[PDB]
Amino acid sequence: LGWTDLFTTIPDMTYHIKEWFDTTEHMHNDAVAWQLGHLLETCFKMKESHSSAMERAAITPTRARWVEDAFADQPSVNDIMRTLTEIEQLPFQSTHNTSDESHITPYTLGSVAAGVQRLGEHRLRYTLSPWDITPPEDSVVLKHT
Amino acid sequence: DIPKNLEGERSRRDLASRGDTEFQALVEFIEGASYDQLISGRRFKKVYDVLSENDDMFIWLCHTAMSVLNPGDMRSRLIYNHLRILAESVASGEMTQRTAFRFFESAVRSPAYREIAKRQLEGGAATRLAGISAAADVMRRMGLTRRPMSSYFELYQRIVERSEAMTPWGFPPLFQFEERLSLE
Amino acid sequence: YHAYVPKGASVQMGETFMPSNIATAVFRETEAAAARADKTKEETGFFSQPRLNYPVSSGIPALFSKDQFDMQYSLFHRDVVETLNRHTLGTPLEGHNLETVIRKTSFDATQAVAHTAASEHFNYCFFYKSLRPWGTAPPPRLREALQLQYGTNGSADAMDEVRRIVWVTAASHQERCGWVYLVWSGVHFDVVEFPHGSCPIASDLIPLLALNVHESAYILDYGTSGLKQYVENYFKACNWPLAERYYLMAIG
Amino acid sequence: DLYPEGFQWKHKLNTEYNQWRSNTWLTPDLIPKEHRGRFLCNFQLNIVAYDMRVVKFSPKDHRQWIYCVLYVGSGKGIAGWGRAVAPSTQEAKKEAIREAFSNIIAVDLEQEGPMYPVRVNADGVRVLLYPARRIVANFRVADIL
Amino acid sequence: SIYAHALSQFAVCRQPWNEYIGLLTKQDSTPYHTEPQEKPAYRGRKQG
Amino acid sequence: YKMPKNMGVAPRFDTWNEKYEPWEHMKRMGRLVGTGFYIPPEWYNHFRMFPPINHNFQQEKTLNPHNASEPTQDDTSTLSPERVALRDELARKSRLVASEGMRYYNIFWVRKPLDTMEKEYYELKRRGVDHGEAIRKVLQGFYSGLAVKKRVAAI
Amino acid sequence: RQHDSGVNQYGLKPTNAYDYINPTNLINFGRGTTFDNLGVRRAGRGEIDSSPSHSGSPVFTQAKLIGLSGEEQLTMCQSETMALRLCMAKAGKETCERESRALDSCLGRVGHLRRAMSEACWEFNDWFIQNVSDNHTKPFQHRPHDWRHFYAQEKLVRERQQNGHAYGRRPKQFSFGARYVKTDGYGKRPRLPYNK
Ligand SMILES: [Mg+2]
Ligand SMILES: [Mg+2]
Ligand SMILES: [Mg+2]
Repeated sequence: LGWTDLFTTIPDMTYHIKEWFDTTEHMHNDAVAWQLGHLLETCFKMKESHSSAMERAAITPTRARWVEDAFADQPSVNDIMRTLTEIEQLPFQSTHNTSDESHITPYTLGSVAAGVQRLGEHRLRYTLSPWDITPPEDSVVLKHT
Repeated sequence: DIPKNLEGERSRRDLASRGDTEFQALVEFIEGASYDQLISGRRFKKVYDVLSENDDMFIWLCHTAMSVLNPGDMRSRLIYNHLRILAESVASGEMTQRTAFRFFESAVRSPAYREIAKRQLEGGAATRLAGISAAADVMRRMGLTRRPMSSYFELYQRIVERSEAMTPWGFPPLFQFEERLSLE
Repeated sequence: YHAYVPKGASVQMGETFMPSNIATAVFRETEAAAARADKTKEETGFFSQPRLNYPVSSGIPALFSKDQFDMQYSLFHRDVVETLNRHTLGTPLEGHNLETVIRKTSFDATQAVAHTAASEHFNYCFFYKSLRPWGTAPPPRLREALQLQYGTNGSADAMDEVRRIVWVTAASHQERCGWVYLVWSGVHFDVVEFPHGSCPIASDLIPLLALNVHESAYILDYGTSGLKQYVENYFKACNWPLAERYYLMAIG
Repeated sequence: DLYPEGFQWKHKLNTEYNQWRSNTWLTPDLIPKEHRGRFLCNFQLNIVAYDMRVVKFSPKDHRQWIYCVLYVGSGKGIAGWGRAVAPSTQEAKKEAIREAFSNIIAVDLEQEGPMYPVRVNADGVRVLLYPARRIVANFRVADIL
Repeated sequence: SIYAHALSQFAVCRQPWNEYIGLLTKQDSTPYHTEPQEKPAYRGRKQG
Repeated sequence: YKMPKNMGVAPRFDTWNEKYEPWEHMKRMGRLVGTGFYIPPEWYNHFRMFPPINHNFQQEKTLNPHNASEPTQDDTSTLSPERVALRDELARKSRLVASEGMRYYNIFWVRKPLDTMEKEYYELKRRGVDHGEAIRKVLQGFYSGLAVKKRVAAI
Repeated sequence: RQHDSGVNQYGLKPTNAYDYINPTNLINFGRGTTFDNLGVRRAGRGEIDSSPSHSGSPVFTQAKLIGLSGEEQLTMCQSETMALRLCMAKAGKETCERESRALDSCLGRVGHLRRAMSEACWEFNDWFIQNVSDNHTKPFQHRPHDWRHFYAQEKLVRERQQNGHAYGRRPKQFSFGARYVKTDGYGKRPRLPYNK
């Protein structure tokens, strides 16, 4: 939307800004213009590290299409509501029902092994593993070690 | 070795009509093959000293090309101007090679430099082409040599010979540059 | 702003003739364009298409429409380069000159793919460098050399004779897949025909002018039968002083 | 202003400015390369001391070398000091002089005297430079200042 | 939270910059990685 | 009493750097030029507006080896040891995968198999494929691609 | 300029106050000395004061390293000469030039091998001088008193164990038969020194 021009992936940008402007020298607005400008160009303006896949986007292009079919140019909220109502009734086989990649809401544990271990602190482990609890068919006479 | 001073008309006349000294030295050495003279080790020494007058300047440049991991992008006008100025200050004796080198590596490049370097380099060693094309470019645009090629050739040659040496691109800090005690 | 404007479109003046609909369509296209630019940036291999020294946004004058030339540049050639890149990586030929790819894949199968692709890439390159948009008049020294060989007792007869012989060689190539060259054997001029997937450098000649006799080249404009007209036009648009300076460098 | 502009006028050469305004232009051997055309000023010379050291070149050979200490100064804010061990008297003089031009220091005279005490030791010599109403010092130290 | 639930479906995960910048094509890459030897340190005023 | 031979001319192993450090010449030349009585050398005309970096300090005054003193001369693997293990192991299982992007010199504007494969390795892992299987699977991917290629070559 | 920064017209350039008072040091060391040989305080090679130094003690064993000319020296062909000696000692009826050929083939190679090793070792002497040697500038590490500080650290320890008292003190040596010749009531084993 061009709300802002500048973007960065650098850890703790704040420190680097500080110590960059410490090495900087004069206060004449030429010097200032260049120093600021160079900082902006090197980090905050996106070149060579960047891709469209990688920026965080809610409105990724199918979503835009849908939005403008829903909310664009509708002169009340009521219009919007019966528009929506009319859209939720479309079958899965209709041309005009378009799919999209949906961002998966992340799980807590992330894997099933984690599920077991997490479950297992609410439980009491057995002293012996399941395959040896049941006595041998032979008889083991217990001696001192 | 008392360097002359510029003076009134005769000295400037003598600067004008000076011509090429590097070729003159060579003629005078060669001329020892004339029937009435001998071949002189002194004439050759004077030849040598005029061929190598710059010499160490080239040497300095080698270090800026090969002795520095990640000296930024050397094509960009900024780092380029750093290099240019320092070179012109190694020539004309305004600075020591040590001081110029320590200047070059400590020159200002770009904010959060290392963290931008993590976006290109693994172990922080850039590629050396930009550096050599730059360091030849400076010597060409500075007027350092009378004949144009010599800059590029010497800088290239001196690198290629060192390529075969054990631990070629590292140097002891004390012997690398001008210091009280030196290498033979 | 040049960087931010996508590859195809032109940057011009607002006449404010835009309805909101197509104004939005444009931004959509631009969005997708950014996407495909991001993927092309990584799909980039070692070799790449040549920058054209002359504007082709309109056709190449007296010769090509926009669509003909652009069907060469941005369809067949760009493909050839894709193949060349795909097969020069994973092999001993990674990251060498166009040459030492042309030259070390010469005359053999099992590198046949690489060689064909490489020599194709060259042929196209040299073809574009061979066309000067409004055409040039062939320079005196080259005119002299050409006279000593082809000229039979007529004024600059060498020019109409060369531009004849080329037509002949082109029509004498039946496949309509390949290249017609004017080259310097090192002892004399002659016009050669190379089949598709062969170049003057593999045969170690020194090329002066290239002509594209691929059917794909003249098919959109001159039709199936229009080759004669095509060549005739090519001489309105060819680049002679190039051929000349290459010739003089070959001699010394 | 930490790094002031200084003198930029290029209408003559450095060597012509130097020639006109400086006595130093007359003695091109006594000056090191980095300073050659650089001074606009006249320098007083003060020979503090002469002395004799024996120099043994071999178990038979013995030479008499002398030892000079002097300091170059110009009341315009620039001085420097040098010493040398040479064969002749003239030699150690010229030597120590180009040594004293190698070591030249400057002082910012905006403040006319130090604004806080400087306590510093040269080798084994403990020195105090402090603010006073006027110049007080041993005669020699006094006109070095 | 009792209900943000409607928001949660068109909600957006946060993008993987760490490994993206890890896997960027680099100009120091090597077929087989070697760790640098150990650099010279300062052993004190007498040793240098 | 016997000493090491050259101790007379032995340099000060802590302080011999000071003399040459860029800041020094910046300050000195700064108050020298300020006089009005010196003609600034041109290096000073330049570094006047690009004064050198602040916090690089030598190893003599700071006694630490681990301190990375230089923004420039620094070398530290960006590769975390896990990554090292992974792409190193990938590359030992096949030399073709390792060599691919860089046979001679590093061709750094082209994507490389080692990276692509690492990418889809992590890809597999987060779909819950285990270590070994993910590795042989990615390797199979590369090999079947290569199979296509060299089939075309033969055809 | 035309030559080094640390050497002027008359000799080494005298920076510290030791050189202004004692300016023999400026130009003299050893027998091997030349005027260009100042500032390089090491002289030529095969020459007096050419020897490179390692932590201050000079390196005089170089040949001994590559196993040319050493008592421990690297030996090329053994199996040969032992085989041939065996033959020579066994009997005189049959004679073997069959072995002597194998053997002198071996030696014939050995020559160029040795020139190779000698060459490489001279390269080592040079590399060493550039990148390792301090040129006799740093204090010896190779004699025990040079490590005195270290030893002190342990004396200190044995003292604090003794209630911070007997420094450099050790247990009195006893007798060969100390334990078994002494009656009850007398110390049969040597005590801590504070425990006298
Ligand atoms: Mg004694
Ligand atoms: Mg002695
Ligand atoms: Mg001796």
